[PDB]
Amino acid sequence: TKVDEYGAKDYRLQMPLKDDHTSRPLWVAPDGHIFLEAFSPVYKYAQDFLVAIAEPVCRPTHVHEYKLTAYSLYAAVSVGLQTSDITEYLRKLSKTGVPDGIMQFIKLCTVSYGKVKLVLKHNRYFVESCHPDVIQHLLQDPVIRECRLRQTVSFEVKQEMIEELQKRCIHLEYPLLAEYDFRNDSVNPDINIDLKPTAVLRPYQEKSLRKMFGNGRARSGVIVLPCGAGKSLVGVTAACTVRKRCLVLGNSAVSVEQWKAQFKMWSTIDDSQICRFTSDAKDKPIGCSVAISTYSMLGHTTKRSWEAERVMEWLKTQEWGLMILDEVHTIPAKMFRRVLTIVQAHCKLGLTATLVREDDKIVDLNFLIGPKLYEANWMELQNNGYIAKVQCAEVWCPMSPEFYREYVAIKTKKRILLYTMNPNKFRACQFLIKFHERRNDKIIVFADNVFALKEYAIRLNKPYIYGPTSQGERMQILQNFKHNPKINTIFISKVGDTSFDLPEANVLIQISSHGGSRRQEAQRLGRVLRAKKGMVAEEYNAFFYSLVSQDTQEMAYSTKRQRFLVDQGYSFKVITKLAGMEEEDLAFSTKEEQQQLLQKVLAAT
Amino acid sequence: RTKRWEGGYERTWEILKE
Amino acid sequence: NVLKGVLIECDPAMKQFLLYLDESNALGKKFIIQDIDDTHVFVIAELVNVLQERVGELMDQNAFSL
Amino acid sequence: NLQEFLGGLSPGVLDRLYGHPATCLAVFRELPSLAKNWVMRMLFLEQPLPQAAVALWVKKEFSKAQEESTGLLSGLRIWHTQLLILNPIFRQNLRIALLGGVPSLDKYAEERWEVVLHFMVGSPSAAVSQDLAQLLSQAGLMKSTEPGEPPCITSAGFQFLLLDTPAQLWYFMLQYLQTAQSRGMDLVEILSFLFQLSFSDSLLNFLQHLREFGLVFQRKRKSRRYYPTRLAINQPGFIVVETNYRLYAYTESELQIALIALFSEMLYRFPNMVVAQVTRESVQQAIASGITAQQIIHFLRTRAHPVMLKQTPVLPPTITDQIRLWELERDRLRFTEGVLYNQFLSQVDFELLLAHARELGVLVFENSAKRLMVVTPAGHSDVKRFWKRQ
Repeated sequence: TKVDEYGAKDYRLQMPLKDDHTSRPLWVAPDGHIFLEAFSPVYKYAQDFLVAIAEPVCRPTHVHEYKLTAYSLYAAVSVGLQTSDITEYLRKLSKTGVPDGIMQFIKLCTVSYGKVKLVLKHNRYFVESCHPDVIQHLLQDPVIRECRLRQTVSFEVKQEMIEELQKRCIHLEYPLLAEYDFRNDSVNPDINIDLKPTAVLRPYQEKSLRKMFGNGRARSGVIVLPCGAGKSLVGVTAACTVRKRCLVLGNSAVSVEQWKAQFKMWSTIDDSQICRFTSDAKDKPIGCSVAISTYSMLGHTTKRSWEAERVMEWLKTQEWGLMILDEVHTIPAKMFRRVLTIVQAHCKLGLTATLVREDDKIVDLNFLIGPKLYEANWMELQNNGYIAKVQCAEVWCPMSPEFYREYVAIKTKKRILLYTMNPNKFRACQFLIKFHERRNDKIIVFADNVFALKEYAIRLNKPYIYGPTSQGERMQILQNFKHNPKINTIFISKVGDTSFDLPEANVLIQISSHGGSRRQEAQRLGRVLRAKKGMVAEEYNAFFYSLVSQDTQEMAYSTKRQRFLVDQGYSFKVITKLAGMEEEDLAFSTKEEQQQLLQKVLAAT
Repeated sequence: RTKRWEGGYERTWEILKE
Repeated sequence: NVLKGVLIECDPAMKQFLLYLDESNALGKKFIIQDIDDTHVFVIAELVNVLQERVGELMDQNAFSL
Repeated sequence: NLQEFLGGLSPGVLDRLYGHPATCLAVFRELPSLAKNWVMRMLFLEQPLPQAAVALWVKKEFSKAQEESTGLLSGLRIWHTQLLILNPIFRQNLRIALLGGVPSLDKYAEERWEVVLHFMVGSPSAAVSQDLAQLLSQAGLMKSTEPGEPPCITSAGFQFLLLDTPAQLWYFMLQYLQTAQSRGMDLVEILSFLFQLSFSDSLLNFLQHLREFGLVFQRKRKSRRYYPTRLAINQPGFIVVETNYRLYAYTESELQIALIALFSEMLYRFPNMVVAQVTRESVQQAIASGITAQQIIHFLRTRAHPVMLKQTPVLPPTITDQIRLWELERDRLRFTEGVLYNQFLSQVDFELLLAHARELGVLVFENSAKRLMVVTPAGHSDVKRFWKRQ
């Protein structure tokens, strides 16, 4: 609240300093921000505690940055950490005390939890509460009465209005409890699903699962883990532990196929007990319990087949022990979020690898599913070797003079097709691909503009893939990329980042970018995180290049796009010039070639 | 037959005392 | 002939931007007296400050405000 | 360096400066490798010796050391060829110099220099001294232009500010001596005191200025005896740099926070720590003020926390490269005053004028293909006179 002569807020008169400050490695700002030391001997203990009570926002190598909020404190109380159980240790760890504001915030957040519990039974959602005064003073607003369908006091609530009531309670200071007591539940018989000994659970996976299962009752929340880290394995383990009917929701056909494959590989459950509620292929969804479908499958708003109506009505009628939702970052979308209310589930676990978006709808996920349970430390995984180390880089390509002339001259938005296609970046990517090709490194080129992708691919006579590409040709190209030594590069369009199971690649070049999309950046980066059989963290075998054009809007998009990665800790090194480019022969070495490309770009319209 | 996760949170910091 | 002013050297992209400025009369005058080379141009001394301010605005456009 | 300072002097001032007490010893210590030995050798000789002996008294290997030492001491005029006997005055004084004839102080020096830097920056609370203010103003690192308003800080001021304490103080004293001659204070008398430290009206005023700078402290109500501080004769880092342009500095003295705020955006200030961000706005602000990326990198490196000393390089490459690129973008457009030519009837005359401009150094840039060139206004008069002369 107090501002120094500079931008920073002043806290000299706010909180004191502990005498044994050097012993205490923890800081506590009044706003809730906490700065932990990664060099302290008790760093691991501090990390566990701060991860339990707070969500990371920046975890560089030296000083980690956490911030706590109501949802994080609720998650701590869910794993059973009382207000004293957290605040006492926070004061002990803190080297400068705990401001009264944070003290009262912690007390209020912890006490305002568990008073209101939401439990669904016999397809009816009852708002139970041991304390009656909470309901007595909670029925002030008319929205509660109109929402409601027309000790331990409970009342049934309308299915459709659950989301609205949930978001209302969040700001009403009475969060709802979505814990599932699968251990004590006889209404829905347990499913015959077991985890085979073959599956191996990594320490971070076990920690995330423990945080989800803080007690005997499973907690509904979001666990953010890298795509290469085995989030599919974690989800399968969660379903197996729940031992009740599970409905996994993908985002595309490849996602549903991979989820079925993961279920069979890691769970002893029989093949016949798994169904694919997909229009292209139906495996008798009503016959068995464990189901895999997608958000468009359930939330579809327009006409439905008669068979799909029967399946949908069966799904609505039945109650699900677990509702796994992969790629939760798309949930707050209108149609996708309608699925949450369409289907009934005790705990709706959420898995993803890039929980970031521009529109401030990510906060809605906290109430749509639950608080962010776990968020794996990418740097720690890199050190442990679970994830391949990446030498993140941004190759700056100077724009050609004529291209810049038209780019600046026109105030329209042909620049997206212009600066994405310039001779300098073309030569840069050509040289980079040549260097890695002679180095036997697998290349996965990326480009949002299909026009630029096709032009680059034809000029380099490479197998470019994109949306309307036939499925058979897609599979043939991927198989050749994985097996044929003669080919070691594939030029994938935006479809690549959506969802796929692609072979591990040693480099990932990105000539163009869709825009300032942290989601797309992280999604594409996750491709090369696939750990090799015997690599090492320090070898930096994996590389990521995000080619950008200097003095262009692409620079703004790149800088705005690398925020999530730098927050994780990756250091994007800038490369002004590439050694050996002048000696190596490359296309567009003469003005005429650039002129023809420019004429084609102008004629693109 | 329950799993280790159902037991409870590890509470890794509880070991340290001052 | 002899012409007064200042000579500015920059990368070809900035040179092309200056050519766009003078051609489109963004500053209201054809300040570019002559093009010494692909990376060198001549501008009137009095207008150098405002031209540099415009270039700063261009950098603001092509840099995100962290 | 002190070698530069003494090299830039006349023989008449040199021999006088070679005072009996200390100068002959302080200038001796300056002698890097071999001149010391040669001085001791020809310290007891009253007969000059041929130059060939000195030339051949160093083996073929490492002869460049012999040449450089001889040139340096020829500049110092310690001997004369006399045809290489040393100066008789220096010989006698050196023979007289060779068998012939605190914890609170360092803190005081630190505090006094810190308050001086606080005044140097726009600190509302600082020590007031009109003589110190005017001295810094005429030192070339500050300009007021309005006695009523407090003086501001010039471009050189920021560069001086970001320098390390040793170099900062040494340059400050160099400017002190140069301005001492301008104000009329005898240079030799004040200079000899500095040498005597490492072992009149002008002396009292000079000692007052030194005590103001914090190098000395009488401690006895300005008595004749003085106890020089450590800085008179001539530390761990605290900043931690992340990979996301974030600085965590364990600073309690406001001076360090101000120095960091000169090129970073401050976010939080804890009792024993402060958080700042190195953004384009702050870095380009400093570069516009006059700093260059080298000073910022050096400052962050020297004030480097021990935690980041283990990693090599100490400063992360991304941070260093980003700072350098940010400074470069500012001077992408290089402005240089000049005068252009047009309408060259013949290339022979243009080439002759080009040769003349090259000889005089007037030319700044030329274009043979376009038959044109640019000349600075200073050389515009010269070339115009040449054209008139035809």
